[PDB]
Amino acid sequence: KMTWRTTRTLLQPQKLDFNEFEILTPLVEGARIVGLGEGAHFVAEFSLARASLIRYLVERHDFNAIGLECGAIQASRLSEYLNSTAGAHELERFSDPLTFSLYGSVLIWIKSYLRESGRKLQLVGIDLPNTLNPRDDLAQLAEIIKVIDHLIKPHVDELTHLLASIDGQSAVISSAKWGEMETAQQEKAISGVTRLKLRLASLAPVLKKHVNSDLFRKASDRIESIEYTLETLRIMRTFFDGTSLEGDTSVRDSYMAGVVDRMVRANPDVKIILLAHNNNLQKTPVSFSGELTAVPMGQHLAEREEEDYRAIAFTHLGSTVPEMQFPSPGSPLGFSVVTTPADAIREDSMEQYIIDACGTEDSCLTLTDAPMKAKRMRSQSASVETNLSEAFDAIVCVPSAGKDGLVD
Repeated sequence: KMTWRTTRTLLQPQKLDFNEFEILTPLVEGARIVGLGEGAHFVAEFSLARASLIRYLVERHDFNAIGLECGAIQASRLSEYLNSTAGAHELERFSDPLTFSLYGSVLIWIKSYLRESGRKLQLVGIDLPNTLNPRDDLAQLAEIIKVIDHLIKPHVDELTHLLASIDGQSAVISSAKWGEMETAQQEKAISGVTRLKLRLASLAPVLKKHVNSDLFRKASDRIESIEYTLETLRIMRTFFDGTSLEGDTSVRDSYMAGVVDRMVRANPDVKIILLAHNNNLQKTPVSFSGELTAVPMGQHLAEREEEDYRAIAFTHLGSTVPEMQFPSPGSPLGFSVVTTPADAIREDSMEQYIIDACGTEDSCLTLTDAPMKAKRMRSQSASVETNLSEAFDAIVCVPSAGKDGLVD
């Protein structure tokens, strides 16, 4: 049998009992990276649970950064939203549609939580621009290299003209405008980025020596972002083209793995809460039917020799779940979020053990530290099949998954 604990206050950030969460201190001990999952995007109970566990990890375990599925320039605008107590400091002016929908309630809660608690937290973007629009990365790169390697400002500029066509506000719309370029131009862009990355890597010893050592670090981060953005656009154009080779979806997660890895050693004092989907936080291959859909970011991260990565998945016992529907014409993001039947709970489901251990009407929290018949877990409206004792450290379960209010 397992270690479980009913947590009644879990869905109430304001009125929280931290003793309910003492179950988590064994695995939060000597961890520097902990992922707060979500069985599906856009779920209100999952934002509530995320805020409560954020407040727990912060106030009892000194976590000082939050990782988001947004590019690092998106994240720096969110940190402007956070610290600004100025007039009309609304989130709609420091976020984009998809960021707003994925993270809105959490971000509003966090802004008001740090203004009411004096604590300060470091927002970090661990993802590509979640719009897959490379313009910001390209423009900031051009501004850095004009100082540290002006001789290849032309190429950068031409690159941004070559990619100016990629202005979507979602992954799918920029994907569609990427499939609209003829392939000679796609290849021109990809090869030009690889050439840039190699010149910069090779000149590093002298480019570090101009202005500040950190401008080269930022230029390399921007180039990494762009390279993986273009390769995600390609991989996705082939997903809706039937040329999608098994496993390609691992690429974006690998980027995020790298981004987390490279940052945590660089600032060895950072304890980072990660807000990312269950499939990204997972530590084993993501498989819905036995195929290898992706190596998740967390599998890479579990290979960190320091063994200080923990993954806490979030799931629910509800009958419905918000689900993304493609396409949704006219919708700002090229998809819509519709209430759809969750995947059925079966005898090999984590959720069926949750029913048979905690009940159906109080949120639950358990360790995976025990052999178990549970092979499966809800993800979006489908399910993943995996060893759940090695895919996640913990499992938070809530009775139901309702659409978070502010997504539209």
